[PDB]
Amino acid sequence: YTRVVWCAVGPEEQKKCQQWSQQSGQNVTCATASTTDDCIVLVLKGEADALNLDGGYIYTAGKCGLVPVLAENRKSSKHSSLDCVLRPTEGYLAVAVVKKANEGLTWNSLKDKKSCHTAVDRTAGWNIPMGLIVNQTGSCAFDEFFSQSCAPGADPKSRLCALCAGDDQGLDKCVPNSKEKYYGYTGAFRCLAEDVGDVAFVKNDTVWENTNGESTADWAKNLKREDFRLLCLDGTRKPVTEAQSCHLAVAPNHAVVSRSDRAAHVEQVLLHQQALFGKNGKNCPDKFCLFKSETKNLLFNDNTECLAKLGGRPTYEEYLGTEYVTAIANLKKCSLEACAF
Ligand SMILES: *[C@@H]1O[C@H](CO)[C@@H](O[C@@H]2O[C@H](CO)[C@@H](O[C@H]3O[C@H](CO)[C@@H](O[C@@H]4O[C@H](CO)[C@@H](O)[C@H](O)[C@@H]4O)[C@H](O)[C@@H]3O)[C@H](O)[C@H]2NC(C)=O)[C@H](O)[C@H]1NC(C)=O
Ligand SMILES: *[C@@H]1O[C@H](CO)[C@@H](O[C@@H]2O[C@H](CO)[C@@H](O[C@@H]3O[C@H](CO)[C@@H](O)[C@H](O)[C@@H]3O)[C@H](O)[C@H]2NC(C)=O)[C@H](O)[C@H]1NC(C)=O
Ligand SMILES: *[C@@H]1O[C@H](CO)[C@@H](O)[C@H](O)[C@H]1NC(C)=O
Ligand SMILES: CC(=O)Nc1ccc(O)cc1
Ligand SMILES: [Fe+3]
Ligand SMILES: [Zn+2]
Ligand SMILES: [Zn+2]
Repeated sequence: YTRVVWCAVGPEEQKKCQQWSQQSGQNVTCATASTTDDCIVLVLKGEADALNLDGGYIYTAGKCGLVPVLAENRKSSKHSSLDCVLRPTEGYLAVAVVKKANEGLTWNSLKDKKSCHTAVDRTAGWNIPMGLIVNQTGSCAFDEFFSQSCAPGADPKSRLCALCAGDDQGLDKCVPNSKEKYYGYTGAFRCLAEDVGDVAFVKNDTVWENTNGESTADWAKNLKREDFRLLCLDGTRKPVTEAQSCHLAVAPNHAVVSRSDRAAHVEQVLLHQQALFGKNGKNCPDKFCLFKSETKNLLFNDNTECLAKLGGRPTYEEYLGTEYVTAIANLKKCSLEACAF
């Protein structure tokens, strides 16, 4: 009851959950699956209680009757006086990033280039940019737009998985979990930085956290913000400082989801868990920090200040917004009330 089973996606999230489990006195416990979808099925079955999902997955989960419980809240400084847990969520910016040196690459010349995506079905990495691209070409053949990609979760023998590298020994190529080298926000940005792809579809924060010494990871130590450009929809290129005027969309924050009938209890445990291991928590940075994992974004994004309560006890459609929800429905016509599982 006052015991929550968290669902970890892959081995590194499993290991981070184990630590949290150990530290919480097993007030929190762990289940592991190989993909986010499998984790969603565990929650549906009642074998896991919760996990923190990107908005594209919140849409999947929502059709299956899962609900948003609490949202990631970022360190942005309006609503000055208001406590993090009560502060409204601001959303993040979906951007398309390229190298400066790749001159004359703009939004209007992306066809046949090489792309890096966080994973199939994700907001900044997939739903937004592909939604736009299908919209613009009036075609559903989005698997033939780019010449090669790393899009975790696509068919390992498609050109959408050609740029993916798998793990330390080349296994698990293109799995939508952190064993894939180029998975997630930092994986997709690394794919661009290493010059495997021509463009990466990530969020604004990813560029900042992995350049100018902010990272220290070996592939990122020498990366410089000036060496990157954002692609705007008007066909221009701007410095990464112009994200407010050069983005593809504003995305709803990642949120914790649970089965409706478990929402209340998952909420109370987690609010208590962040008091202990959150940003200014009793036991962070002393014993354990929930929101840290050295730019790996394990379980939660590394930039999370706190998990915030959601205004208007919203449904999943209200949490995602009509704008975004219609964008997804239209894109999914290419592959009605439903639930995939
Ligand atoms: C696009 O994304 C980036 C990354 O999230 C946004 O840039 C961030 O803006 C924040 C304000 O909204 C900055 O907040 C504070 O960060 C720290 C807090 O201690 C302050 O000093 C920092 O010290 C740490 C050392 O650990 C460094 O990481 C920082 O470089 C900095 O020196 C800082 O003065 C500030 O009060 C945050 O620094 C900043 N992130 C970075 C890495 O520069 C950006 O706003 C966003 N833009 C849009 C359009 O949304
Ligand atoms: C790709 O193109 C599709 C088809 O045009 C886009 O879908 C459309 O998106 C707009 C923008 O939100 C919707 O407009 C809304 O119309 C409803 C009326 O049903 C109204 O209540 C709102 O005030 C708003 O004007 C529109 O409904 C929707 N069209 C439909 C029904 O399919 C889609 O947004 C495009 N994809 C991307 C990523 O932009
Ligand atoms: C877990 O058990 C109870 C229930 O909330 C609580 O009082 C206790 O502080 C928790 N312990 C930890 C370490 O989370
Ligand atoms: C469209 C949109 O983001 N709506 C929304 C976001 C957060 C929330 O707590 C309630 C509603
Ligand atoms: Fe996301
Ligand atoms: Zn905008
Ligand atoms: Zn409502």
